[PDB]
Amino acid sequence: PSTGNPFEGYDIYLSPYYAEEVEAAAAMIDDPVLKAKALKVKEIPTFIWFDVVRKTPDLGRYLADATAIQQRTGRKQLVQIVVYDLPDRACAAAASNGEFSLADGGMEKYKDYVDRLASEIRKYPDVRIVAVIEPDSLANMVTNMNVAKCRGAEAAYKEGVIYALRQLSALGVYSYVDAGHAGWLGWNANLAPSARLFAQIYKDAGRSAFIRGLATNVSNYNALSATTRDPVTQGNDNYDELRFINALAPLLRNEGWDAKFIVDQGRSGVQNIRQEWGNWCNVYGAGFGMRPTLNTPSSAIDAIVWIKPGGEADGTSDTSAPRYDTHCGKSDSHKPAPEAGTWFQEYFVNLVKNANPPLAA
Repeated sequence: PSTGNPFEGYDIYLSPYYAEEVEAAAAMIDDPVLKAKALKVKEIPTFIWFDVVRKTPDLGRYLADATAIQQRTGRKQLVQIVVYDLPDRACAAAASNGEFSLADGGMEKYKDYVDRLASEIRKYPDVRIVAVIEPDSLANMVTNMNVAKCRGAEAAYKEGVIYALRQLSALGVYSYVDAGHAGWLGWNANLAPSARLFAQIYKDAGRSAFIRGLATNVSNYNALSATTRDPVTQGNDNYDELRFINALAPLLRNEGWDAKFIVDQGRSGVQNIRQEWGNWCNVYGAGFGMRPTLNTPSSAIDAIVWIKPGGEADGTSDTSAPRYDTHCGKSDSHKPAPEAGTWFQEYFVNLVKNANPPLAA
């Protein structure tokens, strides 16, 4: 347990999954300046996504690796992971449809997926783990209950997240539950219902101190602190993540949860690149953003992080593909784009090019 920042005094384990993707990406880059910059990216900590159940054994391999690094160097390792396999996943979109279906034993399959993750963690208990819990799940219950799939997935999302939280907390994993972003849950009308909902999940999950708080901006592109206001944010007083967090935090406290936050800035380097705030799929000309750091602009924020690993696609732009979503066909999307989660070379090259602050060789 701990009252304070779980990232404090730890080396962050560097994703080998992402390192190999970056190394292969770098090998194909013409420009030697862009090549040397691309290579710097694998030294920047990212989160490791378990978006499919066949990846669960990889966790044991990562924990064994981090354990061996810890024993060899004497330096404490922290492994950053994402839990992302709810049944009827991403109910308002087709892009990240998911392997588990509520029509086909999805809930029980999901509990087994969590149990599999837990049994790897039990195998290697000497390394601290920070887990992001189920991006693009509960945020849907606030604003998207007009969608048939979301309405049908509600009890499953709650039960699934609560179960994930209870199993991981028992093992001393630090959890941050996904809480959308400023252009989703930051709108004044959505603030109180969000604080209510996440506080409820926190209660049902036993109020364990290992349930540290919430993760924002996962797989999105919002500024943490906007020097200049992006026009796409007009109408919303919370036009950046800091404003969103500062608006939501005191509401959470009164609802019985003094929650902390982490903020994705992995693709936040270039602002003003969206026609609508709701456009999220492979947004064209994005850049790597603010680097992971514990030097944050608020007491509520444990860390700036890179959760979504830049270069992995958000969704396919192929109109004939089963998982095609209209958001991935928009004029401000990078096209042609491959399936969600797969390597998107052209996009990564722009991320590197457009890095802000710029990447060093």
